[PDB]
Amino acid sequence: QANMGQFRAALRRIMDDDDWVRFGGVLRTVRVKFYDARPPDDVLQGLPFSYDTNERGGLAYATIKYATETTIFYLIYNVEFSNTPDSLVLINPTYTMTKV
Amino acid sequence: QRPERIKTTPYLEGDVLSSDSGPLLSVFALQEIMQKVRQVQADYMTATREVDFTVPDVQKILDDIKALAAEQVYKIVKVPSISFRHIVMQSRDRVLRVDTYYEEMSQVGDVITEDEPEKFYSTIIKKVRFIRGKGSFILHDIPTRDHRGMEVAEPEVLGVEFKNVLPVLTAEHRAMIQNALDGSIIENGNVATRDVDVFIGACSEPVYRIYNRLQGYIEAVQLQELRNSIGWLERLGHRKRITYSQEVLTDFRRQDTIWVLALQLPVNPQVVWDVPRSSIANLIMNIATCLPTGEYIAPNPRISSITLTQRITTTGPFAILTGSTPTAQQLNDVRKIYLALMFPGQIILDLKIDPGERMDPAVRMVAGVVGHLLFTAGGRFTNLTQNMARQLDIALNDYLLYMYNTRVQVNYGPTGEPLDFQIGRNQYDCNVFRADFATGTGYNGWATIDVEYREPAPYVHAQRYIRYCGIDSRELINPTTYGIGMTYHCYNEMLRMLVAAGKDSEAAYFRSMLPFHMVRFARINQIINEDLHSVFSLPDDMFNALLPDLIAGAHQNADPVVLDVSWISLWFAFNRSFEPTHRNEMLEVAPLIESVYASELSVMKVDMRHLSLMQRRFPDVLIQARPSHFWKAVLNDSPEAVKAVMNLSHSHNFINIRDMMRWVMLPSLQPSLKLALEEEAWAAANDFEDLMLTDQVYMHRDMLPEPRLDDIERFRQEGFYYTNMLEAPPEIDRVVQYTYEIARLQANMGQFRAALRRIMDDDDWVRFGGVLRTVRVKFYDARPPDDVLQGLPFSYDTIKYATETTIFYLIYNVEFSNTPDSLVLINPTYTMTKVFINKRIVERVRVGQILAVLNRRFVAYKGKMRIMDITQSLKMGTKLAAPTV
Repeated sequence: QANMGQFRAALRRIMDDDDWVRFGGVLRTVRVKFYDARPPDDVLQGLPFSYDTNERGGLAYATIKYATETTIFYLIYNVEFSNTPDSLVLINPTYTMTKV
Repeated sequence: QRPERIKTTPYLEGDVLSSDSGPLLSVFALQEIMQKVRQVQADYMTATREVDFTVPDVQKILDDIKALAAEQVYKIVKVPSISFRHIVMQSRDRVLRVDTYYEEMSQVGDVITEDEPEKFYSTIIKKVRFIRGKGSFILHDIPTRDHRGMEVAEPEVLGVEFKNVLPVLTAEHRAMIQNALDGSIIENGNVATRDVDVFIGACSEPVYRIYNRLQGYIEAVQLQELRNSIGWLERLGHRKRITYSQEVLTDFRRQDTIWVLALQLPVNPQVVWDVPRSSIANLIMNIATCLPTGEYIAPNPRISSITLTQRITTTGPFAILTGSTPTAQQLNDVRKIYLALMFPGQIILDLKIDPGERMDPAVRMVAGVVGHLLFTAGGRFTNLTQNMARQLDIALNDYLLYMYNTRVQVNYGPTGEPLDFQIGRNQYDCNVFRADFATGTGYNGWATIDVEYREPAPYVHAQRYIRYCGIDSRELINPTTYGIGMTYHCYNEMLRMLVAAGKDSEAAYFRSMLPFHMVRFARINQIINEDLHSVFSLPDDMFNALLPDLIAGAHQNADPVVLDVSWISLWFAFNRSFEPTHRNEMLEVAPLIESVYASELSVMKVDMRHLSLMQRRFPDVLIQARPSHFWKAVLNDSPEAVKAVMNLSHSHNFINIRDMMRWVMLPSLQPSLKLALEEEAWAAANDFEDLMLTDQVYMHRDMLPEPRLDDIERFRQEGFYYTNMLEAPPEIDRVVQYTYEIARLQANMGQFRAALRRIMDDDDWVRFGGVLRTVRVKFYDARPPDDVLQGLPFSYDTIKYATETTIFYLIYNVEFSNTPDSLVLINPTYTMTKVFINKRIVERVRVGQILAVLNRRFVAYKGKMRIMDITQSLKMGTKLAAPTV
């Protein structure tokens, strides 16, 4: 699919149909973390693959790598008495792209 | 990283003795090959031609071959070269247009003579190369301008020069020429997002031919051929088990790049193996470019002796031999032994005899015992001559019949041949150990299959798989038997015969040492079947035919190189194993080198084949010719790296006429861009008229004209001129035909001048045909000297038949002061020689048709495009994304 330039388009189309993607069948180590606030964007919006392109002598090369580590995060919501009833509602949602 | 080098027990672990590599071993082999013949010629009286046997630097030659791949045969220019010029007379509406290609062509090579065929061949080759070099070009970023909403090419890109004729014209002709210039619009020029510009220009036909062929080749070869080449490289790497990175190559091509490709990977191996007397060079090249880097490992010291208490130790039978170290000569002989082992039929061992050593007699016997189970003399290939086999059999007989213990009974046979007896209580027969090359009865390959066929190979010439003493390479990874069960027939028979002879300790030692021996041959088999597979390997036909020719003594064209060794070297090589550590440095670069070599050889071969017919076409010009003359002529204009590769063994002093004539006839070619361009240029050069040498030379007595000058401006306007150029030859009747032999015979009798004068007074024509002559072109505005006005096609020095001839164009000029009878003379002047050429060179053309040569179509890439050479990326380690069939 990367040869024909249809990798990212295929992934976007699959996401748009609300489907699930599995990358290979290699065993992966698991980490467990706990958070009390907004977690870093490396955990939520991170991706389990790497995709790069390069040019040499007029020829295009592509490199595709699969991640070997995954993480489990438990998020705890903390609120105070000064919060408006609809304070946590955002006009645009925040996305996470990892399930184990 | 690879599972066959994982060691789990200390049995296979030993100290490192030394190391060797491919670049060292190739030079060592060449030096030992040359020193032998030098010594033989020095020792005895020889009568031969003087030739010096030296050794070159192989690494430098390989680097030069690799650097040859970066050269380009084409040029990228903004405008094409000028191909038409004009000469302006006193006339106001007529000019003399001249095609510059013929004028530059007439002064390329040396004047053709009747006694130097090599210079003739060199001149022909130089002319063909000049045509090819001028023809091949690609246009890029031409200048254009705007006019009435159209794109108009500049006069600069047009191949016509007309600046010097503008002032002499009038208003009407200037307006017509301007209108013609403005009409050469760029086709499809009003649209954007283009890639080429198409216009109309002027060019000569021979250059146009190569231009069209180059454009067609550029359009034709594209991503498909690159995909095929990378797929073949992928298959070769799959055979060689080279590791691949996670980076891949896609087929994406940028909108502003144009690829070129001058080489292809599926090299026809035949072109490599048709070179006369090239076995040694091919073997040396294969060793240089394919051999890995490894080290020698001695067996574990505990196999011979073990300790039960500090003062109690087991003793081995060969404690004297194992407690010894080699010298330099013995190490060299061990390297020779391994080199002969790793190439089955191309290197053969022999025996070295010299009275300068004093060795223990037991060493010879132990060597004779070892050699039977170390070497191979089977029914399909051999590693040694018959003499060495006989000596080894004699040594084995001497070892068997010498007893340091209580004697056992022995029964002798009728004949007096060695090993012809029965020994021991159980009467073991020793006749099976005498050498017999028909079946290989006494050595390895006794009852085993050592050459098989498994799968089609990437190289079609070599398909065999070698299995020394029946060991497959997979036994190191997935064995099919226990440690005890590892054995084969010849070795077991050797053990049983040793036991029957009353020698038990030696049998125990060998039984302990067997697995190391088996692992060593497993590694040798893996090396020979994995890394040495290349073009320079011997084809199957020669490999099969090697042994019967040696048995029958018949002549063969692939004579093996024979080296000699010593007695202790057999034991020393038996007590070592070769274990590779690193792959060859140039393993992933070699196929490009082989492709370049094949392409250069094919270009040379096609040049020879085209030049071979010159004597048949023109017999009188090449009386004293041989194939060697054009052989040297072709070799003198070739890259030096290819010649260095072809002459590793100083072969060029030994090829005779028949060998090179045989090589030229062989129909094997390696297509490439350079070959296509050279073939197209040769096709354009078949007509000798385009090369500016001919044999249509005539002699006829003619008068320089004396026109009537009754109207000066009329005479100026008509544009009068004179030349010895013939627009049409006379009829076959009323001409006489002369020949080189007839002219020579008549000149040697003192009758040539009278015969020519008698012909001339009869107002006839004479042809001096059969001999090609160099032709030059000159222009004169005054009366030319008598050197060219009354020249002759022959010179007195006996006569010389091939003398150059000059076509001259004389332009008349008159003034207003000339009387109407101012050019007439009482005694007329004469001119003799004339030349006829069917081409069109110098023409009297009206000013309204100056731009009538614009009839060629030109396509030029735009300024936003780039042209790249991708031939350097064709490496073995590259893996493509979507595999091909």
